[PDB]
Amino acid sequence: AFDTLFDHAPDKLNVVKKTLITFVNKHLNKLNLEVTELETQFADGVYLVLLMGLLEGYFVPLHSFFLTPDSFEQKVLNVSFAFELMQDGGLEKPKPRPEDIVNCDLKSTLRVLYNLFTKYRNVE
Amino acid sequence: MNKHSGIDFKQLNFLTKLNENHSGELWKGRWQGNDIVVKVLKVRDWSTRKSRDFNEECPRLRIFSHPNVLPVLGACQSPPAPHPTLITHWMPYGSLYNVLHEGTNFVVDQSQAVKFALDMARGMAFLHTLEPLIPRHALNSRSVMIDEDMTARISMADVKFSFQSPGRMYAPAWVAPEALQKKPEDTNRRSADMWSFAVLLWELVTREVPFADLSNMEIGMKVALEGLRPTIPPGISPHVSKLMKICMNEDPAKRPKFDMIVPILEKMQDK
Ligand SMILES: COc1cc(Nc2c(C#N)cnc3cc(OCCCN4CCN(C)CC4)c(OC)cc23)c(Cl)cc1Cl
Repeated sequence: AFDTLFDHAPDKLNVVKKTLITFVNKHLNKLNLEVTELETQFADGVYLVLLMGLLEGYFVPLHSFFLTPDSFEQKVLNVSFAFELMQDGGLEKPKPRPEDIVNCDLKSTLRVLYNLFTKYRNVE
Repeated sequence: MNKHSGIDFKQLNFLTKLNENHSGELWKGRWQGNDIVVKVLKVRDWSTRKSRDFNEECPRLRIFSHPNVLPVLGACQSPPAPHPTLITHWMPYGSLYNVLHEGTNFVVDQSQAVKFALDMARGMAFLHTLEPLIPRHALNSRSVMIDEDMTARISMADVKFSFQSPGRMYAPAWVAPEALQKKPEDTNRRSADMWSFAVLLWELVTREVPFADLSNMEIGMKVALEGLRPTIPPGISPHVSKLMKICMNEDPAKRPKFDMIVPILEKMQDK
């Protein structure tokens, strides 16, 4: 389903990516954060954690994750934690492994972001 | 056999649902001649371990010995109940938040506000004598209830159980800056509660929700990382100004204890 939007409509893939970029900035700009590149700016898990709190209405205490991760392992822990926050909010366990996000797999990244978009597109 | 069976879920009379959210459902009901509120807890990946922990942690909440503390009357163990469940008496005015910010019928006067402050300080001083401290999510205007004679009472139903997600903070505007950033074991939890009381004082003075224009995530990040603080209200007495400032000291160690501010607030009463 989402895999036809990725591979065999590369100008729709670009439209999905432009859609997701607009959506994540709608929220992250409130923290004075800007996303220009979906290929890498979610790989360390920080923006996913911040995004979940913006979308579901909580603050995430800074001791609960690594705001400035200093290793591949801490980035994987951030993404795993963000996946837990997603399930807390009702989403099914995400398909990609956390390592897939840290390794900048664009498909793994856009699937996760698209599911957040499917659910939260009307949050103000 | 177990020391406590808890409250029998089958004896609860559920009357009307009050709300539902991420943490579960609140119901008005009846139990053994009491008008009650029932919290049905929603817990992801409920397990025997978490159920054991729930049952070990609930007895601490049945505090009947102080007028400014609202006990958990009891809890339903799950199993055999369908879900872990907490029961309190129904407080007719609801939370302090309801009374201050959703009070459609009358505006509480400042004599009542000072009495609320004294009530909360007395209840907090008492809770701070307990060893060990009972873990709570936070002191804030939603975790204080207003009883039928307008007595303010700290609700023990705000308990933080060992299994509940520490990663999601829903009322950060009342949380001390250090508690937004450091694990509870690395903070003085009593001093952190005094910051929360300072914000309650601000709320009683302004009759505004602190940082109402911002989302919870904005509040937490800006207070923790950008030094966002409540603005000191204009046109208040220097005495109230001074009390608010000392309770909101940036240094947790310089904040007064609750048992120190009780006599200050006693003197501010009309009687
Ligand atoms: C049982 O466990 C928990 C209970 C609670 N919450 C409550 C406790 C407690 N404690 C006590 N009493 C409550 C009374 C309530 O409604 C009273 C009517 C309010 N109106 C507001 C508007 N004005 C104009 C008219 C009056 C209420 O309503 C939702 C919630 C209450 C929480 Cl927050 C968490 C747990 Cl875990």
